[PDB]
Amino acid sequence: GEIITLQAGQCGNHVGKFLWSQLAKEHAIGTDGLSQLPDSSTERDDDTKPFFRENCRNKFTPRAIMMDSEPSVIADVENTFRGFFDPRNTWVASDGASAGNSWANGYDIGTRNQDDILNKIDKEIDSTDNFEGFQLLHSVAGGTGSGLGSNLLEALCDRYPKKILTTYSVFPARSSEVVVQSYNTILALRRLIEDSDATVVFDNASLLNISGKVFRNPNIDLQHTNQLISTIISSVTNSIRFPSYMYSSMSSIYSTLIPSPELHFLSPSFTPFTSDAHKCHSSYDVMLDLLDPSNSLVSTAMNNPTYFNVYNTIIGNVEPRQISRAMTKLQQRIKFPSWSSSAMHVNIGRRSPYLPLQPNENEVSGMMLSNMSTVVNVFENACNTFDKVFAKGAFLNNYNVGDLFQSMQNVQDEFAESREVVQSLMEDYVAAEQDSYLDDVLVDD
Amino acid sequence: MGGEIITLQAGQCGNHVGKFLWSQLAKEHAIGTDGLSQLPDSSTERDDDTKPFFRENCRNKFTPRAIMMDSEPSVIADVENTFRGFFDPRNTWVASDGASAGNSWANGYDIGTRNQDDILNKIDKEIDSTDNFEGFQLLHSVAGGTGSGLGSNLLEALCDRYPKKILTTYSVFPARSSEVVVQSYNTILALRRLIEDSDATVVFDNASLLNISGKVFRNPNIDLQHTNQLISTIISSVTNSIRFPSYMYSSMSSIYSTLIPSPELHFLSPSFTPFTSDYHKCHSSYDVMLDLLDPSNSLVSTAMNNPTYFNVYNTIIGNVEPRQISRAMTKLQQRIKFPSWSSSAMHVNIGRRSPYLPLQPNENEVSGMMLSNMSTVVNVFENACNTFDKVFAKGAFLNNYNVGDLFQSMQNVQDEFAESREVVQSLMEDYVAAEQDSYLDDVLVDD
Amino acid sequence: EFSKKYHVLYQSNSYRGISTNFFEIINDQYSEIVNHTNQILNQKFHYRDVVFALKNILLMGKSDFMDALIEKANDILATPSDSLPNYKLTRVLQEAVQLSSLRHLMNSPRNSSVINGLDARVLDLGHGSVGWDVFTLDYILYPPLSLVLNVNRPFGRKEYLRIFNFLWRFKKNNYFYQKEMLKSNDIIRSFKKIRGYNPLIRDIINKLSRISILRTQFQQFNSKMESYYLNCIIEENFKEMTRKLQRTENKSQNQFDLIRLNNGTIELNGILTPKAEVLTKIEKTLNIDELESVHNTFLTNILSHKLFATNTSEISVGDYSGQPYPTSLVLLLNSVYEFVKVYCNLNDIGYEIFIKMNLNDHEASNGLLGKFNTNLKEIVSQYKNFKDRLYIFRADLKNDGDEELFLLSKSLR
Amino acid sequence: YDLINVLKHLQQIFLGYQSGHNVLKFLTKNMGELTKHYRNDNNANYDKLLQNFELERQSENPNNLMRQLLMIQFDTETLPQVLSHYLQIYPEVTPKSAIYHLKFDINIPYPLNIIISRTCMIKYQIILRYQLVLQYHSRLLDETWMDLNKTPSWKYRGYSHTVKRRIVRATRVLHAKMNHFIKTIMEYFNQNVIDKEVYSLEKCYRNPTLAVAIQNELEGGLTNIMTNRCLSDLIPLQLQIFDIVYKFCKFIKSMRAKLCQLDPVLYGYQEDAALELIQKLIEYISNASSIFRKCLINFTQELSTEKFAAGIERVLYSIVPP
Ligand SMILES: Nc1nc2c(ncn2[C@@H]2O[C@H](COP(=O)(O)OP(=O)(O)OP(=O)(O)O)[C@@H](O)[C@H]2O)c(=O)[nH]1
Ligand SMILES: Nc1nc2c(ncn2[C@@H]2O[C@H](COP(=O)(O)OP(=O)(O)OP(=O)(O)O)[C@@H](O)[C@H]2O)c(=O)[nH]1
Repeated sequence: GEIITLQAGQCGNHVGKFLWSQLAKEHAIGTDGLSQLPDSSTERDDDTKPFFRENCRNKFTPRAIMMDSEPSVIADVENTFRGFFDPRNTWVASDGASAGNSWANGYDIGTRNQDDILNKIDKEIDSTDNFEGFQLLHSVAGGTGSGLGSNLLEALCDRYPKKILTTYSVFPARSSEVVVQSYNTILALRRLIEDSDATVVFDNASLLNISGKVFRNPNIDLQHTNQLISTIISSVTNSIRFPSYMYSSMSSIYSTLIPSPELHFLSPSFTPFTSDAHKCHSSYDVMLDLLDPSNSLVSTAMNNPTYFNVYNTIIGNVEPRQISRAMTKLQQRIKFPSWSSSAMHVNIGRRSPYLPLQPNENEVSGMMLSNMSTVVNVFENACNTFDKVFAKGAFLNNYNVGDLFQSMQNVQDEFAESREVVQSLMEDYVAAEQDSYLDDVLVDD
Repeated sequence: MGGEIITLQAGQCGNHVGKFLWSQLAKEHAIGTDGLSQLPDSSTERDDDTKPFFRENCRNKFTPRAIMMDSEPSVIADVENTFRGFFDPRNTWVASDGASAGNSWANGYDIGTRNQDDILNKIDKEIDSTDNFEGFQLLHSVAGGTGSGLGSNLLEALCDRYPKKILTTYSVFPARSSEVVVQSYNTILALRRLIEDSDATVVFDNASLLNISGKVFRNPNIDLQHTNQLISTIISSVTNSIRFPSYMYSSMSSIYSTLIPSPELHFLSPSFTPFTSDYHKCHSSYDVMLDLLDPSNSLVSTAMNNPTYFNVYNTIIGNVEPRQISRAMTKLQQRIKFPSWSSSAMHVNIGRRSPYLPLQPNENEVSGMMLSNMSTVVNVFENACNTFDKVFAKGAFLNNYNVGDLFQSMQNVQDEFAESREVVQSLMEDYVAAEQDSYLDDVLVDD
Repeated sequence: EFSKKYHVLYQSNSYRGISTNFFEIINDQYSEIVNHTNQILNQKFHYRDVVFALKNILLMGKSDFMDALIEKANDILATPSDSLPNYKLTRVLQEAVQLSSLRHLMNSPRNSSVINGLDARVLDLGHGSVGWDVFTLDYILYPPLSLVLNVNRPFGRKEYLRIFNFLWRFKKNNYFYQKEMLKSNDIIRSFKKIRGYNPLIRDIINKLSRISILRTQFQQFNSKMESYYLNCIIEENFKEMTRKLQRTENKSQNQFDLIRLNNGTIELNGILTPKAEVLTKIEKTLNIDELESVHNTFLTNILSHKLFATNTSEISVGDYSGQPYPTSLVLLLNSVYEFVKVYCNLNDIGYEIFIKMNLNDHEASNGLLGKFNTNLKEIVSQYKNFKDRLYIFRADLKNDGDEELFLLSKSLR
Repeated sequence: YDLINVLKHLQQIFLGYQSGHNVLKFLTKNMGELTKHYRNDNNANYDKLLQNFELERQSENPNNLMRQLLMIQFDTETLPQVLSHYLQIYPEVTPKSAIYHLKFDINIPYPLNIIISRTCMIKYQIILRYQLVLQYHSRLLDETWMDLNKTPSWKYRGYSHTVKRRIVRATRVLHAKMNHFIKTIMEYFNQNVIDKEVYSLEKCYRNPTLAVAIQNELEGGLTNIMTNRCLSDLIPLQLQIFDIVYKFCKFIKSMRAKLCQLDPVLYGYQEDAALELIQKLIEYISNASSIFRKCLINFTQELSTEKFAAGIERVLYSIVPP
């Protein structure tokens, strides 16, 4: 159907910048929204509509709604693509300067302008007929990202209860702001566990690691890291934009990937990629490297990373018998829990017909979204920091805004509830790993 | 049912709107600033009718069917300098009694009542110079001195003097509370006549006017000479189905039989989408129809807390197919809130873009207008009352409202003010009462 | 010149028999003569302009002319007799084309012949018939146009005539509604009386306002059906025909002429031509029979539309009424006219009450309120029947199946 | 004639090639009718289906002559009974869902009916009917996952900590197994048979030499598809699983409203009728799980003992138990 991107925060809008540059490259849209294709033909091989709007000028408008607290980043984006985005979707409301990188700042910016933001969302949905869901691009460390995305999730879990809420959350590597960062992380993770329908999780540590071990620039410029998130989102939605026989909706992807609305944190993996030592990595090699812990975008490196669901997306000249040999190897290799099935779903996707095969890029490239038992290890840093600082040395003087402001007791209660739901998520992941998950379900019959 | 329309311009703001309206009508018919058709004699095929709003003298020159009247001759004189020889200086009238002794309603109504002979003679002179006459187009600016007084005496005279013709004032309303006392006084005083005598009237708000002008004009130097632009745009789009006849709505009488259900609910609310008739972003006609319901596009105080639309009338201009119009109306019939006692619906009218306008690049195929008869129009009137009553109970400025009046007494003038206020109260009563489905049960069940 | 040219052309091939280059010359001659006959029809005999001045008279694509006409003809039509002058109607037409946008045609240097073809004819309904229902407009075409443009030919279906009558219904309703609206606005605005009047006057004002609202409901439904017709049937099929007539003006490449059958089975018409395949190394206009087929296709498409198809067994009937849609709609229009009659009587007797109580203040002839209340009961009963019939027609359309009919029904509600 | 483009459009219509989104759109706009009545009921008013289709075709590309010529039809014979006229299968062993009777066809215009014969058109039509059945059950399981993760009645944490397992957890586990099976069957088919034959045909018209060679490649591709095991031998068990998944989606659409009467969220009220409902659901869910496991072991055994690609081994890897 239709998928409206929702970018909330500085990290969210950086992801949006690189993601829309990519999606415009793939469909030959350029930086202004004008098709770089000669109008001599009226037949297209792709479906831009799930992510782009068509006006009477035959210009493509990305169905996105950019959010921020400092208009600087959104202005940077809209100036990089002059005339591409429709400014009637950009929203900051300029409700003063944010009083710190606090989750409460963003949450209150949302609670005070829910009217405006939901009017913008309603207007952008009004430009569609078959609407499917949202893409919420946002980090979990910052204040704007965490809080505004939390409020967006709370508003869209009920304001549009029949749509798929997808979050592509970049989590932080351990930084000097560890206290407020972990607090925002758990506060937003409350909503990511409670409201989002599917949450792709990116760990900034492994992102920076891979970005350094690929880019020629030794200093890891976080904007360069952004390209990996962009590539992952592009690969996920590639089965929808350039359609094939199987997966024409994120519903199918996630139904393949998500067993229950308690295990919906997906761990992306990708190999290879070169950006602005080839070895040609034949499709069998790609499907095998997909399981190499050195390629995951969340640091697991564990000896027992129990995979619940797997879904690989192979792009390019793919030889299905190579895929089948690789699936034999993996079904021998991958550790699946003894209570569920051992199916690895391979969607042999298409490369963008308008995107020429770039020199030193591989003939085949693959992406894996897996539902492992160890994506919670992204959350251990935050949970440890929260449980060893919130106990005595609370930083809750910043999070007193809006209704949370009314009492420090309020902030304490919300932090406690968020930690409780995060603990619930971790209990779910550690439980669904055991064979006893289905004992009292099918054996006790 | 059909005929010509005299345009009476009264007061400074009325005459400014008139200047811009005539510049517009000239643009949409290639009439030029002097009444000389800019159309070459090689193309003798006209698909329009300038005859309703222009008198075609045998000299191949169009005089606009207007009677510019005022008390301060400078503004009408400036208009005549801009339109050199366009208007007939035999239509102008200033009464040459000096500058108005104040900016109040009394001065206007008194200069009107002292020269009723001159005024009705001008209007009879303009009517005998035609055959089929239908109504008037008064540009008002209700809350001014000249505006209020001239419009009030005009309505008094033409309610019974031409008692078959559809009179319609186009009243502009101010936004600020600085001089709110005298201005709200004039507003209530003239609303007495905009409710008592007129057969129709459109309203605009200087607040929403300033807002939308600041939006569309890339100039923080917003002058009221850039809001009369939008006023003229609304008048032009209203009369488009007269200046370019088409299938359905020939004249004013028809569009009002569509718009104004009963003589009490006769104040109308405009709404217009991005437009080029002034000094692009692109959309479809479906986008136009959806944006016609934007609070930031309506020109009157919206306060759209679930407003009640009693009669909506769209006017779509350009390259538009009834398919997208039908789909847009399918969307908006489950979106606009229509009172349940009505089984009628929204009146859409597809209009012809002026062939003499510059050929628009298809980036801006369509433009549109919406007139609405909605209960929330009275919010421009409540601000006038909530000042008039409180400053009138204290008798503020009640001395400037006795100029030439037959009631030189303070008491009877206060009584006239309270009577006009009771008329406005009746207006708001009927507006809020029509919302009750039992409005028609006065006849439907009371047999 | 053309005959000499092509006689030389053929005589220069008379020795090759009926060869393939004989067919080449045939194709060249066909193109040339068809192009020239179209150009002559348009530029010399105003074909396109007579098509337009047909859509703008008998199809009423120009409302100013019809309103002016019906005004000037109020004095004659409203005489419910066949003993009309029938020659004052000439001047009625002259002054109508004078007082409309068609005075740019009657005063045109070259197109005056287009407007000199417009004439009216009266039907035959018997004695006591009303000049409003006998009266019809027409267009008098002589050759060459009379060969290409199908009009009310003395033995055809006179489709232009029946269309003009069906829309004359709407136009009569519009005229009477606007006249009565002005009369009623006069009546209501004349109540600038001191509220110290007897409460009967305030009751009159409220009753008249509610009657005005019901009359407005009537007129909105009327104008709505009129707009639907003249925008989705007349204008739609006319835009289709005009697109056909200028087909060589680089239209969308819908070259695939499909044949569709009543059993749903479809197929291409004839052979699929190759995409301009070339191995070796000029408009495509329409001829006379093709132009007449285009005009007859336009008129049929208009009369084949579901809200026009009557008097056959091929009609699908609207459930919840069991009738053909046009029968329902013409019943609605007749009820509308009966309503305007009773409502004009009500406005007249209201003027009577007002002027009698202004002559003698509640002091004489107060018995008018009996007739007033009887007419009130009558008009409210007729409004009730009206709303019933509207619900019937909406149920008819909503259960037909065609998307446009469903949307019209929904818009009618 | 651009026969490459005509074959591309025919593969987009009947094979699903690079046209999955069009099939998904067709299903979403027509999800209710293709399951109605389990048949054409007294010549049911399935003309609305044709009207929807013509409405969509009105918005189709005009230069696509094949979709302009595509005629949606309702054949009075189910897909298995149609397959029984060519292959060694067995018919139903009652009306059966309307998509099983849905079909398509094109009156290929001359001369394009010289190469694209009526035999390859019948093959295209049967292949499209099968693909529509598969994509239809996949859309069923998609919207079932949607109702299982968007209805708070199912996300609710509670249910006595016993009812939650034996009802919701067993439901989600069986639904996950059904989804994996259906999606894996569709993956195997599409990218190991359909894709293989599309690629072979594409190889054929890379500088061909004979029109009969192109006809032979086309018909051989469609025969490799129609004689493929999952289209010619596993048909009865696929039908069984399809009935099971449709019954389970019915069960889910019913529980969507009939489950709000179990936990305190129902605010007789948690009376013994609620526990009777609970036990009935436990029994029906165990019934579904049992019949599915039985038919799935049947499927695995028919897979292993037959003979050929390794896509079969992928199907095994998907459905075999620990
Ligand atoms: N990949 C990527 N990550 C970013 C980017 N900007 C910030 N981050 C990450 O997000 C964390 C902080 O979140 P921010 O996006 O800066 O949001 P914020 O801290 O609330 O700042 P404001 O949005 O201006 O209020 C940092 O620790 C970064 O690791 C970016 O542009 N790209
Ligand atoms: N559109 C427009 N409106 C104006 C303009 N000037 C004043 N107005 C409005 O008109 C109102 C005043 O009415 P006027 O028509 O000027 O009559 P007046 O107040 O007696 O002023 P004088 O003509 O000088 O006697 C103000 O409240 C303004 O809202 C103008 O230049 N353009």
